[PDB]
Amino acid sequence: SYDSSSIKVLKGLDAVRKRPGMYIGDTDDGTGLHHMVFEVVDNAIDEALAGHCKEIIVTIHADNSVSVQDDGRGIPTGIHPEEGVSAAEVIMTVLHAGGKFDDNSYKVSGGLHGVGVSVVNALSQKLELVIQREGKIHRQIYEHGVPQAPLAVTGETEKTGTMVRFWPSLETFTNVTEFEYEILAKRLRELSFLNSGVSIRLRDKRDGKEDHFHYEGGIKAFVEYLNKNKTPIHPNIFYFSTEKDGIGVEVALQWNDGFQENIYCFTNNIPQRDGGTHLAGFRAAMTRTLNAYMDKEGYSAREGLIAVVSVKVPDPKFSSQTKDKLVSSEVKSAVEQQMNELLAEYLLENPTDAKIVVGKIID
Amino acid sequence: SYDSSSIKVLKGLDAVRKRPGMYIGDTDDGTGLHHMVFEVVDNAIDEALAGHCKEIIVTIHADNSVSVQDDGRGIPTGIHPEEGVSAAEVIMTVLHAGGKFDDNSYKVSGGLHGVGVSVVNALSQKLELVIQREGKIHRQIYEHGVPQAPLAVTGETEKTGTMVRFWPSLETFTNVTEFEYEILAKRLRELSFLNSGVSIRLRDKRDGKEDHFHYEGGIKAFVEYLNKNKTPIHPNIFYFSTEKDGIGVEVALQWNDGFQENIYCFTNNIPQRDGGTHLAGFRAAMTRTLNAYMDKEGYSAREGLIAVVSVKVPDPKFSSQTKDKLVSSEVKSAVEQQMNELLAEYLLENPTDAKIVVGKIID
Ligand SMILES: Nc1ncnc2c1ncn2[C@@H]1O[C@H](COP(=O)(O)OP(=O)(O)O)[C@@H](O)[C@H]1O
Ligand SMILES: Nc1ncnc2c1ncn2[C@@H]1O[C@H](COP(=O)(O)OP(=O)(O)O)[C@@H](O)[C@H]1O
Ligand SMILES: [Mg+2]
Ligand SMILES: [Mg+2]
Repeated sequence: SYDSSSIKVLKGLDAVRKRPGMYIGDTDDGTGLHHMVFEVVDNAIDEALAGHCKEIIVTIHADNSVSVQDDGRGIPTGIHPEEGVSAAEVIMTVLHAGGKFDDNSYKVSGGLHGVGVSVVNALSQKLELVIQREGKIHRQIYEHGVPQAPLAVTGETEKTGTMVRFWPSLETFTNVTEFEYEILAKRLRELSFLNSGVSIRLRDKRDGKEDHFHYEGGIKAFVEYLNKNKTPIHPNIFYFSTEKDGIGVEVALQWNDGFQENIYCFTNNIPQRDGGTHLAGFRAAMTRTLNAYMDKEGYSAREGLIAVVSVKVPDPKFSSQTKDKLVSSEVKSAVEQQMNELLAEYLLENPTDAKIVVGKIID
Repeated sequence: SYDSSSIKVLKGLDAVRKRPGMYIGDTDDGTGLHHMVFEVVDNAIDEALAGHCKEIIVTIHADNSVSVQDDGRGIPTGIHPEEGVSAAEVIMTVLHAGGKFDDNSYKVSGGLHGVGVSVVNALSQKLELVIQREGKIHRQIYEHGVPQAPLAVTGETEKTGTMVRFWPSLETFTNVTEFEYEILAKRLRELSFLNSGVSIRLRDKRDGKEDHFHYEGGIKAFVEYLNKNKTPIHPNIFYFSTEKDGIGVEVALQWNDGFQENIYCFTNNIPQRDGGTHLAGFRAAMTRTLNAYMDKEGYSAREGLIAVVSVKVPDPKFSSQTKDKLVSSEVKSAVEQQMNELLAEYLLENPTDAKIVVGKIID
């Protein structure tokens, strides 16, 4: 009775719906449901990273669908030579298909695996796709990942970008099934801080609530925001942004009078809740530099610390599919070297701050 | 320049080799490399869970390959009706293909996703497959996941089982590339404890070292082993195993005189480093039951605790592909109800133990 007929192949998107834990996570507590939005948003953010998108609009509709509109290049619409259908349709229906498997379309991107928006499509009762590029509006509708018709041109336009609207499948998501404004806002705010000069809008058509995230100060402003209900002890937030040997390293940090340590790490705008090689470089540099300073100034650590570490890595390697831990070993040295040089300079250039912080560490 | 030609589809196993982090984890520190062995071993363990395999032999060969031989049913060898090649070959070359997508072949299994041994095959320079079933020996060789020929019958046998030998690809694994006896032993020992009456052998053909794991006492013996260099404070290890409403719950625990808490949780023999709903049920029951006991005996928690919680769940749901956290909400109540009933009984039946442990908690 255990023979060839016992072996079942899950074709295309059927695997996502069978095993949503592997692709979207927890389908009952709300984190999976909101991750559906964040997969779409992070694809727009990647167009921003590539220097093509300047505005992202996220709308929660009154029917519990969510749309994300960007003004990037537009998902490619042409027939895919190998697959024989539009490239858009390939993207929406095929796992491990995308433009981030080399560095020709995006120098750096949060997307890595070629699955994210295809997972969204798989787990949506319906998904509407509208793409503007090459002077044309292209439209397609999917139901449970199945396209109604081939992607079709329906009008002319002088704009470029991609709009995805999706209605989450209640055959997949249970319990927490309505989108929460504040979960979406928290991440969208973080992304405005991490991406200066992208305008991000959030609109709730249920109650008319709206936000426009377009913070001026970048990850320096992020740190200020993170400290705003705490009591910063010194006024000059440490900040730098560099790019060397293909790796971007942007750091800000400020101490408050508390005793907790909050270090927020990101790789291509994707958070690492479990740290990794960027966090290891940051911690090594902090220690070495504060010690060197104390020694050279003639005295005899991360309590109260708020810090943001955002790296830009062409081909990052993580411990898993979740991207929770960065394992790219060359990033350790990239963070560490930049932050030993620049934090040293900061302590020299801001002696009142330096004295206050060192003060605290002693205690 | 960002158009249909920019979109690349990774077919079959090419995706695993492109993005090994999503499938095998860290390819540089050794944890991925050893996970290759553990994917194969856990498939043999699943045959044991189904009541068909009684011996598993793991061999590290002198050429740095590893083989795993079991005496289970044998990977199915028949032509797969839909795919048109042997079911074995489907298993080895197709992601999301397997016999664990329903409960007909395995009532419970660590395997869930239909990928594990196909990932192994993808990331091996060579893989040799020998299957015995239906009175025949069937053989096939793969190179970087590509079969040399169709699976072929080469002899007769009266035995059943599956042997996989693989040589890991050094185009994938870097740095830690030689198998470590003790990493493999630690997990194989754990699995002997979790699976009484399976014989597990480990042999190193490099130095002649061998072990035979066949512990008598199950997860009670596991706890004894975990406490052996500590100082247990009471002699009777608490133990039960039940099955109710399709969920198996097996718990053992003993206190030592230290202050650390070590609770090891498993679902279908797969460890959850980040806990979940089984751990939550265990903790709730422990609290409630110890408090009820203290109250009824007229007094006025998990320090020093060593415990093993092993659940058997027909269709488990995890937070991710890594299976690090169990999110199946019905398991909380299954653990919790069994352990409130039985731990209460244990405290009544073992009053010297009960007095010693309660003693410690007070302090
Ligand atoms: N908003 C967008 N604008 C332009 N291209 C997009 C957008 N969303 C997705 N794409 C394209 O679709 C491809 C596949 O997306 P997805 O399946 O989410 O996986 P990944 O982002 O990991 O490649 C991307 O790599 C990119 O080429
Ligand atoms: N040692 C074995 N004996 C019998 N069947 C096996 C064995 N190893 C694998 N199989 C079969 O191959 C299928 C696919 O295995 P795999 O790709 O590791 O994924 P999964 O275990 O998640 O299904 C299993 O579901 C099972 O049907
Ligand atoms: Mg993506
Ligand atoms: Mg498996």
